[PDB]
Amino acid sequence: MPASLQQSSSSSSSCTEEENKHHMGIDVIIKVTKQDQTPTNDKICQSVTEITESESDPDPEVESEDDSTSVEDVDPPTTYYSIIGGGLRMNFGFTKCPQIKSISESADGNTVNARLSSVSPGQGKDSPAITHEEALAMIKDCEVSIDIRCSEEEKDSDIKTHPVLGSNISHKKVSYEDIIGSTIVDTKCVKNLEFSVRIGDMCKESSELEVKDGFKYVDGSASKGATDDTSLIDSTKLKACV
Amino acid sequence: APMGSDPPTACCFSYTARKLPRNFVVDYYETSSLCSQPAVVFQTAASAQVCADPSESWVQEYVYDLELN
Repeated sequence: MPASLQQSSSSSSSCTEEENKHHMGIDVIIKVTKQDQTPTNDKICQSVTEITESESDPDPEVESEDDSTSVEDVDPPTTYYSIIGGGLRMNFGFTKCPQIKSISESADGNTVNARLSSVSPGQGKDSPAITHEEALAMIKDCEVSIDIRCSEEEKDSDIKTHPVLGSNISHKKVSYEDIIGSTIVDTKCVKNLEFSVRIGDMCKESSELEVKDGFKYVDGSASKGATDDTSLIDSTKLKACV
Repeated sequence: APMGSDPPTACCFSYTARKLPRNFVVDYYETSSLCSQPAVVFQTAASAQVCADPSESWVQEYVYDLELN
């Protein structure tokens, strides 16, 4: 709380004023339903491990000190998270999608939720701003990946009393865009699994830059259908797994 | 070793729109058959597994390449 030295132009401080610019953010929803046979386990937020192929964090990128012809790079690699919890492990893997700095989970009954998304301006973290051209381009290449399994880690949970940071973006019904890539799930530990995504300005919707996707998995029954995922889960029960 | 009743399944429902260059693909595996709509699944380095529609020649060539080396 001390100190006070802080500008205001920083995207982390507040929204930008550059008309042709809007901080695009991602926000996925995941309502996992356990099968009536999998032992009890509400120890969500067990752990999370971020990874980025080649992108790493400094600037090596495999360190290919030997050119010849190869130039597959071009597009940025992929970032995945191993958020373990709820007796299950949900592996992510987004590519060319806004950075995700918000991770939270919760357990209610024989089901467990998980909210992954970016932070909205004036929160305390970064908030990269971009033009409409760079945005429209991203929303097209942005592709998510999912691969849930069956965990048994009885280890305790590691949460943070710090409220969950939202992307200020809703989950209403908007334009449809194919973002969700592959979705493999070992039903052996997941009866029903719903998914909802939506990338758009976390400061003020812009329709065009607003889109969404989502399917409905119920006992092997998969089906695409845009719907108001505003209540798909109680965002008030989400706790940061840090 | 009595086989299980009717084990659910692990078939693909959707494919990735972006083809991940070989560099990020060291192995692969095929879905199953209990689903009248299978597909080819490729492994990576920092992810796990991701389905791929075999309708794209690049996917067929990627498999053929992994078959040799």
